[PDB]
Amino acid sequence: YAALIADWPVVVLGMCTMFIVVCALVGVLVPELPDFSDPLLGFEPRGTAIGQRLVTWNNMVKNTGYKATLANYPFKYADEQAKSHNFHKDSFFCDVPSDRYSRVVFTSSGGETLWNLPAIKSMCNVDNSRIRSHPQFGDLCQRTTAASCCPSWTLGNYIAILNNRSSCQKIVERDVSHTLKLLRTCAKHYDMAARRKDQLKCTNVPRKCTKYNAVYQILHYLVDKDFMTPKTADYATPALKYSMLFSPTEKGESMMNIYLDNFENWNSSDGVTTITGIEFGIKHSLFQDYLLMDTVYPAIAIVIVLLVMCVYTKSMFITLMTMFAIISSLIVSYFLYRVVFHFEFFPFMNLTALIILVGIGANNAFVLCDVWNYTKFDKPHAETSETVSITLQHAALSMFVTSFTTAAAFYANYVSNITAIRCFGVYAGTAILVNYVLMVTWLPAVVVLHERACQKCHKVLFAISEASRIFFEKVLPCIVIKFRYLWLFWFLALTVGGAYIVCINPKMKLPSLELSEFQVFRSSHPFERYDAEYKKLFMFERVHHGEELHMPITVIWGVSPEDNGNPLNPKSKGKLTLDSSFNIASPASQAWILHFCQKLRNQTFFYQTDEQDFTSCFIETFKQWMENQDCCCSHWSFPYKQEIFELCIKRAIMELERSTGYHLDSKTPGPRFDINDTIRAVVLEFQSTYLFTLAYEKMHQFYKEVDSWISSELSSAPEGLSNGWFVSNLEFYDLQDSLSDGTLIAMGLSVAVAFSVMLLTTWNIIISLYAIISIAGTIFVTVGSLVLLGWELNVLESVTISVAVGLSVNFAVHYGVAYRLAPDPDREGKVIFSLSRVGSAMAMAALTTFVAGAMMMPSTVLAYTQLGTFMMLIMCISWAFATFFFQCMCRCLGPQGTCGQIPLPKK
Amino acid sequence: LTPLAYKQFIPNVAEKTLGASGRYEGKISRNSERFKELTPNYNPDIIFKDEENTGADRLMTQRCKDKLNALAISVMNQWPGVKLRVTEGWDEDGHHSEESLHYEGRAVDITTSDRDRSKYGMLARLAVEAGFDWVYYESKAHIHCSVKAEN
Ligand SMILES: CC(C)CCC[C@@H](C)[C@H]1CC[C@H]2[C@@H]3CC=C4C[C@@H](OC(=O)CCC(=O)O)CC[C@]4(C)[C@H]3CC[C@]12C
Ligand SMILES: CC(C)CCC[C@@H](C)[C@H]1CC[C@H]2[C@@H]3CC=C4C[C@@H](OC(=O)CCC(=O)O)CC[C@]4(C)[C@H]3CC[C@]12C
Ligand SMILES: CC(C)CCC[C@@H](C)[C@H]1CC[C@H]2[C@@H]3CC=C4C[C@@H](OC(=O)CCC(=O)O)CC[C@]4(C)[C@H]3CC[C@]12C
Ligand SMILES: CC(C)CCC[C@@H](C)[C@H]1CC[C@H]2[C@@H]3CC=C4C[C@@H](OC(=O)CCC(=O)O)CC[C@]4(C)[C@H]3CC[C@]12C
Ligand SMILES: CC(C)CCC[C@@H](C)[C@H]1CC[C@H]2[C@@H]3CC=C4C[C@@H](OC(=O)CCC(=O)O)CC[C@]4(C)[C@H]3CC[C@]12C
Ligand SMILES: CC(C)CCC[C@@H](C)[C@H]1CC[C@H]2[C@@H]3CC=C4C[C@@H](OC(=O)CCC(=O)O)CC[C@]4(C)[C@H]3CC[C@]12C
Ligand SMILES: CC(C)CCC[C@@H](C)[C@H]1CC[C@H]2[C@@H]3CC=C4C[C@@H](OC(=O)CCC(=O)O)CC[C@]4(C)[C@H]3CC[C@]12C
Ligand SMILES: *[C@@H]1O[C@H](CO)[C@@H](O)[C@H](O)[C@H]1NC(C)=O
Ligand SMILES: *[C@@H]1O[C@H](CO)[C@@H](O)[C@H](O)[C@H]1NC(C)=O
Ligand SMILES: *[C@@H]1O[C@H](CO)[C@@H](O)[C@H](O)[C@H]1NC(C)=O
Ligand SMILES: [Zn+2]
Repeated sequence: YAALIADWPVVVLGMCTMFIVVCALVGVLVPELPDFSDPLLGFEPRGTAIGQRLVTWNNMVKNTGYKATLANYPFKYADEQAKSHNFHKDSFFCDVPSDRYSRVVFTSSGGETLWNLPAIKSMCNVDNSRIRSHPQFGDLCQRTTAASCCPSWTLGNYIAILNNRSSCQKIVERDVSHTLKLLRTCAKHYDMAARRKDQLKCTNVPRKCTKYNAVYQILHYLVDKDFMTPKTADYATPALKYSMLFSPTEKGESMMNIYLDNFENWNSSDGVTTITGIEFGIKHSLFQDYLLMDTVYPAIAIVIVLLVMCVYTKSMFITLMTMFAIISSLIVSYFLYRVVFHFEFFPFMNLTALIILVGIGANNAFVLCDVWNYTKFDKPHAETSETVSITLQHAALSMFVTSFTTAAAFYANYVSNITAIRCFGVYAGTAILVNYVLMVTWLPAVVVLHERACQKCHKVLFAISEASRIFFEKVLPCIVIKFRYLWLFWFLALTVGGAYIVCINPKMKLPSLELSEFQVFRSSHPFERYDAEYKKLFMFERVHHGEELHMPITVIWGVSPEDNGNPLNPKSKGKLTLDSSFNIASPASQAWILHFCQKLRNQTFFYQTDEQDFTSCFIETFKQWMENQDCCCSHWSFPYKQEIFELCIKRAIMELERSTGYHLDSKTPGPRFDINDTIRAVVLEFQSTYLFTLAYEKMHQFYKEVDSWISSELSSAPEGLSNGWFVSNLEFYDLQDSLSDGTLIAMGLSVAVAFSVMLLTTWNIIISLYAIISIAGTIFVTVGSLVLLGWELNVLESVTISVAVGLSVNFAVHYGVAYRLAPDPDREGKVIFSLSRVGSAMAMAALTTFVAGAMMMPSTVLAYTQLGTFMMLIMCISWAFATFFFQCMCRCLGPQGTCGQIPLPKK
Repeated sequence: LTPLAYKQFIPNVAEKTLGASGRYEGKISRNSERFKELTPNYNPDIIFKDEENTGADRLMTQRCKDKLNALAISVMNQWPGVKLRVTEGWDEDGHHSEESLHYEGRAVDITTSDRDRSKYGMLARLAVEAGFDWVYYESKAHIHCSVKAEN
């Protein structure tokens, strides 16, 4: 490299630019553009021995019955022969509310007294003006008029109808008080979702004065959120400060245009009250639009970091060129990612990696330019080739290790089981490696190519540079030596507090919300302010969510859990079923299945509801449907000779459908037969007693004990292989478990590689262990701060844990390699010399990414501000901790005890 | 309980509307993906047309299948000794107009057993009674009943 780089940099510059442009063209030509359709694109784990079973079950539910020639496992359709050939006064509510329709909750202003009657009239009129005043396909339109089909679906409509008026807005408000008393007396009653199309009700009527199909609505679906069961006093009449409004229309992708054009720019609703929850179903839809638009904050970031890079070294052109180098590295890495390895995915986080990428990049260039200036300081009138050789010898390996650290960090993050982070890991890792190599080649060339009113500004630059110089020259050593215990004690205490907040106090916890509702936007944005603050305030939602949902046991026999889905890093697409090599027909086979149901009828988790006829195992169902004579199939043993069995199975199940057919929609115990006549799979299920929690431990206890039992098959040779298959709906469980285990093992690999490279660089065990103490304290205090800010684990803030270690060791490695100029004292002069030598280097290398992430912060898409805050914290801590601590501890230890093997390496 | 007159829509609004009907989504073939959604009725009490001999009527949407069975059992009560006749449930040859709901399977045109006239007018209102979505007196030859689909 140095051989012919001497005054011939144009060749390498040109070949690099050609490489860049050709790889860019190939990347935009051959592979298919990324989707960005759904943020939760690849969260479902793969190859985790449960997600294996789970994905097989889902793949099975896909290839369900097709009426004629289903052409898969489902059913018996082959035997089709069968031996033969408002503005209105009343009655005004078309339907009852449900989750399907779109909705919006309203919050009051400082008035905070929501039962204000102008509050109600304003509510309805502003709603209609803000929503209905637009081209709308319409609503159910029970009458001919498509305008006042469903009027606003508001409580104002209710109070109007109790007033029995064709017009909602006209409200003298006396009936408001009447119905207020009525609602009190009704909340006293616990009062049903009666039909009540007429006044008479089949169930017992608590009081006729309760208007039919009205009070239950306001109490259970409508604006009332505070559960309205206080028993305090009439004076204690609350305001119901939260109020909800259903849209007369229905929620779906269509409403996207309406919200975008009609409901964003609006600063609020009105001074009487304002919107706070906008649940229109369309969250994932416009997501990518906000993503695209809100991307100028990374632009402000890259421009300000370019500016401060200029501030560092006045060689503006060098700054621009290395910035372009970073970007081109991103591009060629993308090309390598999608193309070179034939695997493709792009899980929305690679559009956040770029920030830490450019951070590490700008980091690795500062060291090089400063080493260049240092070697140019002494013997400047030397050979350019020799200058290149020496500055390379002194900086290239430093660059290589200080990047390969995070490189190995990400190539370790690869080990997890989430796809949506396997991809991120591989991409960013190749990115950082290519960044390193492109730097070590490109940057030397462009550097050597730099052959080259303002006076007062230049003077202030000079003076401030000297100020920084003296600051790093006297101040910092003075501090660290003059205390030499204060920082160390303070940081021991902070490590204690971090370990404490992570261990027993409100600590790192797994996700809580359901899979499809990960808060993807800024928590202050209305769409998700709906969740986590309002969804748990509504009778229908809350009393519906997390209630008497006995999760089902389940078992399969026809298939085998082979995820033919691109196992190593699937594309979050691609599955295919198969068949086993069993035969249900054997007498011992059905006998064993019967006895199996028998044994399972004795267990703890069971729940003998005693209302089923056809939902449990169908063998007993045969048994009951047996002893049916004169058709002919009857008067036999409970096992069968496989012949009566084969003739009777299809006959009987078809006769069950013929008596009164009940849909069997690929969830039922329905056995599985194929296009031609043969049963192939034997699905059957049950009912547990665990009530479908979300926290880990309960689910784990459940699944562990259940699979523990079912693993004991001990069946006969037929259908005896790998048939265990117990699988509930415990997908969320699987995500959670693998997320925890993945972040753990990834952190492990990262600290391992950090310590190993620390050995391979410093060759001293002692200072390596001290750096380990350092980085451990750093990660502890930073994750403690995170959890203090209430940040559950997700797909995103998992990789942050592991990348924190790589980012952290980046400073300890310098302060370690800087143990030169061996003085008389074992401790005193060496550490202050190292500090004074690497001060500005490390400080600027931190402050760059700090200010980048800092200006990044205010945005909308969560991922951006998430990563911004994380990097701000990790950089601040890593710098301050690294310096103060890893010199303080070193101030009180003598590292002259080491182990050296070969003096050949240099650095 | 009236003999629904000529050209009378019961939901009071055109078919392709979100009121009880929604709108058409996609074609269906014998090999399409979404074709799994369809199931055969095979209720022996009903007589099918099957002029295509491929079961164009004998299969339909399960959501529509249950409603049709409801109407069958409900009209067996009010009219004894009748055998309902579905003329076209799901069309793939294209005997109906393009973009028609019959191509989707959420609809079927229904006639009585012995091709009676006033029985059509009463049977429309009956189809309303069983809980059908968009029952329209499409033709003098057949009563047209169309349902919404789930999901
Ligand atoms: C557009 C990018 C992606 C590719 C090309 C970037 C560089 C290779 C270009 C941009 C600016 C160019 C420079 C612009 C101006 C000059 C000064 C010029 O000076 C003289 O000829 C000296 C005259 C004298 O003093 O007698 C020599 C070429 C040079 C260094 C050029 C060399 C090629 C450079 C560095
Ligand atoms: C300014 C550069 C040098 C650095 C930052 C790059 C980002 C601004 C780029 C990189 C990835 C880009 C995204 C890649 C893929 C897509 C999908 C793409 O989808 C469509 O085109 C479908 C919808 C439509 O037609 O608009 C829309 C742009 C978007 C979001 C892009 C938005 C702009 C992004 C975030
Ligand atoms: C060799 C030099 C250039 C260093 C390369 C470092 C990385 C770019 C390597 C290290 C591990 C590699 C991965 C190891 C294994 C696989 C699985 C491979 O697919 C399979 O093996 C599918 C199943 C099979 O056929 O066995 C696709 C490439 C990939 C992701 C590799 C992509 C490239 C990776 C990340
Ligand atoms: C994992 C991969 C991507 C790392 C690639 C790193 C290379 C670009 C670096 C690492 C070691 C470097 C070498 C380290 C030492 C030397 C010897 C140096 O010459 C001398 O030291 C001889 C005179 C003297 O003894 O002072 C010339 C540069 C060279 C070949 C360096 C060239 C650039 C090298 C190969
Ligand atoms: C940066 C490093 C050094 C510390 C933080 C990373 C992990 C070591 C942390 C982050 C999330 C933590 C987990 C968060 C929640 C739980 C569930 C919790 O559940 C129970 O108490 C049930 C019983 C059981 O799990 O055995 C057990 C600890 C565990 C797995 C924690 C173990 C420690 C984890 C993996
Ligand atoms: C004493 C000096 C050297 C400290 C230098 C660093 C501070 C200026 C940084 C460190 C941590 C930062 C804080 C980290 C996170 C946040 C949360 C942020 O708000 C959110 O992210 C809210 C998200 C949610 O609603 O959950 C507002 C800024 C703040 C307080 C930051 C303010 C600036 C702080 C204090
Ligand atoms: C001695 C100080 C001045 C300098 C050295 C330490 C600072 C660089 C950092 C280290 C850890 C940081 C703290 C990490 C986390 C938090 C919690 C954070 O809490 C909240 O904003 C939310 C509080 C809540 O609502 O519970 C406020 C900032 C603070 C104290 C940070 C303040 C700045 C600190 C002390
Ligand atoms: C701005 O918001 C306030 C409520 O904070 C509202 O009263 C005002 O009308 C809004 N501005 C405009 C121009 O409507
Ligand atoms: C199940 O347990 C009950 C109570 O111990 C016992 O009466 C019954 O016989 C058992 N049945 C089977 C099939 O084990
Ligand atoms: C199914 O069995 C029939 C015999 O009834 C045979 O003609 C057909 O090829 C078989 N198809 C498959 C996929 O095995
Ligand atoms: Zn028709």
